[PDB]
Amino acid sequence: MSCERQVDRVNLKPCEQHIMQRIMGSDQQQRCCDELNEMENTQGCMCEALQQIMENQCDRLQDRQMVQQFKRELMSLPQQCNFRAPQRCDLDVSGGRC
Amino acid sequence: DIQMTQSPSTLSASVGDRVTITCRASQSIGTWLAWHQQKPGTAPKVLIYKASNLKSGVPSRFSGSGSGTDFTLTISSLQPDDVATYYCQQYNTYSGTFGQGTRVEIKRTVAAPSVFIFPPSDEQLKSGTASVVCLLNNFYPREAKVQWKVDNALQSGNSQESVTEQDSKDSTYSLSSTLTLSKADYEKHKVYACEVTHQGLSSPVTKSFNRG
Amino acid sequence: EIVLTQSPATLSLSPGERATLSCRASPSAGRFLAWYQQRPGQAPRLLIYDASKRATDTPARFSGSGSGTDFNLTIASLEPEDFAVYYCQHRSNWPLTFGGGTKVEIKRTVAAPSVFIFPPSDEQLSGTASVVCLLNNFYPREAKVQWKVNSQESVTEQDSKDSTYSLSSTLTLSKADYEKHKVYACEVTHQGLSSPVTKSFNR
Amino acid sequence: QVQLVQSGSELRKPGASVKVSCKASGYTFTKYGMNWVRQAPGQGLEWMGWINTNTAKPTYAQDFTGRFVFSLDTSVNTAYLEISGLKAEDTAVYYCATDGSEGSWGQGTLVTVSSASTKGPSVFPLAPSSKSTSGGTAALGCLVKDYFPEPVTVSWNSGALTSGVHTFPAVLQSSGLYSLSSVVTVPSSSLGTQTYICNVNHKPSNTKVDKKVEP
Amino acid sequence: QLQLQESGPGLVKPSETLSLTCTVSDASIDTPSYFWSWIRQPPGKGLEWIGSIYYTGNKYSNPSLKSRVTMSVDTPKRQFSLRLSSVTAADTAVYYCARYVDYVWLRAFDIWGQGTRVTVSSASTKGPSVFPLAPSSKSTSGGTAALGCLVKDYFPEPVTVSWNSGALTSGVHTFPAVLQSSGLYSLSSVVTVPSSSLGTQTYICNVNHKPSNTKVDKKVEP
Repeated sequence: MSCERQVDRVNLKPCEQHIMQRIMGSDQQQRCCDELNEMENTQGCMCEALQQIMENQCDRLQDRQMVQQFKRELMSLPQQCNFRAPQRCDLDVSGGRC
Repeated sequence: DIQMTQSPSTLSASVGDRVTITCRASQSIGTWLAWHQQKPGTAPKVLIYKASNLKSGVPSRFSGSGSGTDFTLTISSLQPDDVATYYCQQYNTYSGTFGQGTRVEIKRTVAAPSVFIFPPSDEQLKSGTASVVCLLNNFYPREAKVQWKVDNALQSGNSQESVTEQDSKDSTYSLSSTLTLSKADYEKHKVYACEVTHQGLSSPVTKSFNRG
Repeated sequence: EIVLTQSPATLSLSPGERATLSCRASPSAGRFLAWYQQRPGQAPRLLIYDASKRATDTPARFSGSGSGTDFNLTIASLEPEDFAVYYCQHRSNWPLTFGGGTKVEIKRTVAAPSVFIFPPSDEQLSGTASVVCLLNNFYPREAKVQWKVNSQESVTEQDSKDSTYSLSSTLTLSKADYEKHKVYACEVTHQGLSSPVTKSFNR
Repeated sequence: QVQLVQSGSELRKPGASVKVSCKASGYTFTKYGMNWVRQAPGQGLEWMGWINTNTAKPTYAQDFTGRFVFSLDTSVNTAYLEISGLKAEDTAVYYCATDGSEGSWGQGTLVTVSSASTKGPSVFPLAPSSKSTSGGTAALGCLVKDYFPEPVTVSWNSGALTSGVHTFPAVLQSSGLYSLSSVVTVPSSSLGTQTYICNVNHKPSNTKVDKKVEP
Repeated sequence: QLQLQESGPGLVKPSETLSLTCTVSDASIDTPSYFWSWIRQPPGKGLEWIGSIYYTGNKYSNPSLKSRVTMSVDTPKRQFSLRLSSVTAADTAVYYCARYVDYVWLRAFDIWGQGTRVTVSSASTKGPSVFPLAPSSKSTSGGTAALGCLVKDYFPEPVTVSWNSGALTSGVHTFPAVLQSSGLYSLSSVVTVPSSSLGTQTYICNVNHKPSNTKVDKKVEP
């Protein structure tokens, strides 16, 4: 399927809630990777998923300091699931136009 | 580099009118825009954040909308105390630059100036300087002319002007012109006159005093 | 929230034997359980994390296993460096809790205690005399110190790379009671010795 | 209640340095970054950059690189702006600001750069004319002359008289000193019976002058 | 290759607040998925987690200690701190600082600090007195001779003893401290050496008592 369609299939709320808990100071982290596992391919279409996690939470990001902290968590999320981090995630541009 | 083009640089409108200020970005900034209000002499106040969210304490007639590149700030019913300069501002990751600003003034009925002339004080004359002050009070529009005449001689370069901000209630302007002369020059002549030309006066009004 | 009931202190085990460690979580801890190694006087060292996933710089003899509620830590080939207290740790839920700790001991040859004696050395100058007996590298922790010329204080060293404990017996006397007798005997009944050993000094 | 309180006005000579403080309260200081905005007299707002209040890493717009340094002290909830090699064109009001729903503006800090020194004003009365409109309004005022630097504050009757008061912007005289006038329109019949006093305050020189204005 | 070093007083009076600071040597405070944590271990007991804190202030603490636990993070200074209020005798423990890693495949403390011993007490700090223990005492029987030093009348714990400035580390036995009836600790550190070595090598014991900041070196002679 197209990258936009694969992301729409899975429920990214555990991923968004896991990142937001760390930013703002049952197992969301396991469920996030469990929901990210229900994809045709993780090495690919992962950047669109990572961007969509930030897109669904932009209204709760107040300034660029919060956005920068959110980006750091997103780029570390693949390592949290024992995945491979993609090498072309353009989160900076997408985080400034949401 | 993202450019912030605020469309109305200056804007005049009547009380109770709908006023729209537009900010247009060279490329998408996606809801990362704020609207600020600054009155002269005072710090700016935030009106809108996230391009549509009213800040606390802001009157409900203020409104923001838009996303991407096009944003508008709307005043549903312009009030006399809305006279200020309005700025859009992106606050995305890359930049925080402001727009060029929109100066808002109130269009009201024509009011003739009230003219007063003040002779130099005795205390100042002891210092060797004479200051003659002409006051124009509560006139509209802003355009006014003040001519200094000493013994019916036009003065050039001897005066400095100063205009007050538009009144937050009366929507009017006030002007003060100070004619500065040395003490020796002051007592060489006896008639000091202030001729004032304004749209609200059918004929120019001259205020004068006899001293010096 | 989650209680971590560990197995009791594992008995002394000879090198080359099989040592198993049990940890139980009353609510299921899932995959998130870790094992720590702590030698005496040392910070705990991470040994195993998750399930059967050994950490870096961890010898192959160490392995982990277990489902959510039951966990096992096994040392296949016991070595004298394995003497440590082992703790199980979980982070299934945010309240983090540790296990009670299972201290393992190493059974080695019965060995024999080397004995030395130290007289007081110019600390009576505030006059107190401390006489010390050094028992070096004996295996069986049971040992007797008899101070024949009763207030002796005794401190014992823990296990080692030779797995033999060391005992120090300090005899504190005052200077007036230090000059009472010229002979200060130190007799140890080791039960791993052929016969009791006596070490003495004069004056 | 989010509040950003900045340090007071400063007067500096060319080539010197200034350090503006901005103290934050009513919110978690490390939650949002701190912005810095400069406003030259009569001009718009220029964004200078921001500082990450969590990592202390500053980011500068190009026009404010080199001589402008952002710093902070989290234990006191204060952000600092330090400008070195001051020039006359650096004379402006400097604001600290935060973004978002809790975003706010500092009251601003006026940094004046000049070779001239502080000088208190002289106050002269603008006495009302004897030929005043009986039954109508009459005008009186005071002239606050030859002071530096800015600002000068003028109140009437210890602030009790505010209606009809106009205080004009200061004008920079060719002598290098500022001078403004403050006027108020009062009932003609009130003169003589009522005493009008102008309260002139020049904080930079710490001079308070009260001048009675009578015909 | 990061390292954690904890600092703070070793003596806390019973009514006061214990404060400790750990310094990260990698600028990894800002790094995601790392929770900077504290773990304590009373003597004669096991480990007890007391809390963990994120660089954003997102924190979790032991439920039985949360009311008295305060934590903070100073990202630019590479430091995080623990404040423990209303200390009791039960708060006497060795306090460790560790880095908790939050992965789905790793939820553990990968690196620990050296550990600071904190004892709560109303008594004042007192440094140690060091006395030698003569080797053989004029009688050599075997081929190996033993010598040591007695570290007496110090408070509070701990005391570190090294021999020959750490050059001599084999055969060294430093026995656990014992508490005397006077309220002051004491221990003995001994080391066995070949008997042919006496008179050619000098044995100096190095005693460090960080609570009193006292350093004393005593040489032992036949």
